[PDB]
Order: sequence, then structure tokens, then C-alpha cells
Amino acid sequence: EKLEAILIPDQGYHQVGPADLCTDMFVLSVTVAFATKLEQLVPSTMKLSAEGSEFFFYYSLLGNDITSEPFHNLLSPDFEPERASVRIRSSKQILKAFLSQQPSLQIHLCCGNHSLGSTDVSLSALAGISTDLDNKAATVESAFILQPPKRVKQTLPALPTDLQPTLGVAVTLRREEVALQ
Repeated sequence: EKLEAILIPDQGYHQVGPADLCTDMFVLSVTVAFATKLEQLVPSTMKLSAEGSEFFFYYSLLGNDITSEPFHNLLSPDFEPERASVRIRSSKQILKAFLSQQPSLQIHLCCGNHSLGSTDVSLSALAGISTDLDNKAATVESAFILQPPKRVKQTLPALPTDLQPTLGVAVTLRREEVALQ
């Protein structure tokens, strides 16, 4: 059968693997830390000037819809670093295998009901380095490039270098009793 993260509603954790064999608590977390060059994802300077310009990040973490704190300053981002975490009851081996099999997390920069761009954050990459979970948290931290949903990207003026929209993300897996530090 397919390894699936099964919400236990009353308890507020997700069971991964058979509940009698997979009984340890883990925390899986996503942190959006900073961003730059986001203005490339908005075609019109005038949209930045409107106050309806309220931007936030969205992603689905094991089937949970997560939105971040809205911010207005797209050209000079001022959102605070923000973490969302889920609790998982599983075993080391089963959870590591489960994460290695998950599709990438897709984090979207949104305005209202529109996605302006998204980036792929590998959970399998995190599983691959989750090799000492009895003793330490495992973290993948990187600057991820946001891609607009359009077919053609136009750049004016075209320069030799290409500073692109970037989102700093950290994804972490740890045993619940192992402090992040």
C-alpha cells in the first residue's frame, strides 16, 4: 500500500505508517525567511502602488493549506520570517521513506486569489539528509527561484546577469524531543 499521512483529528497529529509499529513523534516545518526581486513577478508598476496589493505565501503541507502573514512592500519585502509546522507520529524509517516519496512542496507568492509565481522545494532532498534523527534536526535551507506561470518571460533591459525573484526557505525534520537549536 501507499505510505500516506493520515490526520488523527482529535489529536492534532498525522499518523504515518501502522499505528502500532510507528509511535514516535516528529515535527516537519517550513520557514519562509526572506525574499528579493519579487517585483519582476508583477507586470505593472501601478499594481504595486495600489493598496489592494497585499501579498502572502501559500503552500500545502501534507494536505494542510497554509498562508503566511500578508505584506504590502513587494519591492522591498518586509514580512517577518514565519514557520508552519505539523506533528507526525511515525517511525524514523517509515517517515524518511514517506518523505523521500513525496512530490515537491510548491510555495506560491499570491495576491488575492492569484498566484504570481511558485517555487519547488524538495521534501525528498530533506529525507535524503535525515540521517541522524535520534540526535539532531535535519534541515534543507536555500534560496529558491520563483517562476511565473506565464509561457514567455520578458526581461527589459536584458543584462549579462539575471537577478531573479528569490525566496529563502528552510524545511526541517526532527524528533519532537530533539530541539531545533
